[PDB]
Amino acid sequence: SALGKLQDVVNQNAQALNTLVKQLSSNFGAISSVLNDILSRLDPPEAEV
Amino acid sequence: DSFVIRGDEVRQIAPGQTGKIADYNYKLPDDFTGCVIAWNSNNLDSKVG
Repeated sequence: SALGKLQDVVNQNAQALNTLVKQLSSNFGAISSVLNDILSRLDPPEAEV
Repeated sequence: DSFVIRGDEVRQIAPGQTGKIADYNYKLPDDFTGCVIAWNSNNLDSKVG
């Protein structure tokens, strides 16, 4: 536990990157979290919305 | 642009619309700017035969 100062930087960087990557799995109000699903099921006028 | 269509197909004359007449006969751009005017012509374009 002597090297906590150096380990913390790595831990925070890894957590930030993991959170950024995991943010792609949210709808944000849309029907689906993958745009391929939207573009292959609905017409442009609300697919673009 | 002027033409004559069926009564049920007037809703298909609009940007981002899919249907029998929009796909194969007359297609409107998605960024269309302008006006659409439509009126019934059962008095001149109808014959008993």
